[PDB]
Amino acid sequence: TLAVDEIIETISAITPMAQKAKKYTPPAASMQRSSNTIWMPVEQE
Amino acid sequence: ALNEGQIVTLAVDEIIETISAITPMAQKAKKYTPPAASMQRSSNTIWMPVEQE
Repeated sequence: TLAVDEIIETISAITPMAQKAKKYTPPAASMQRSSNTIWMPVEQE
Repeated sequence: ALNEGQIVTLAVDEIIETISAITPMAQKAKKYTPPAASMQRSSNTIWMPVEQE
């Protein structure tokens, strides 16, 4: 028997929503102490 | 007339093409050459890996 390192490629996916969503990286030193949660204000009315 | 000469037969050597077929599927099916050590008509099973998950 001869295995032949000729990869039979089988799957191919895509991640549109995840590549489209915005990404945020808050400061790690403060987020360690703030219990991994931060607060953001909302537009005033 | 009654020109009773000597008769011949003539077969010309231009051909009348009749068959013209196309092979679309075999021109799209990709070709492989198996990496086998010895040339044996025995079971030619070549094993190839599948993409990992």
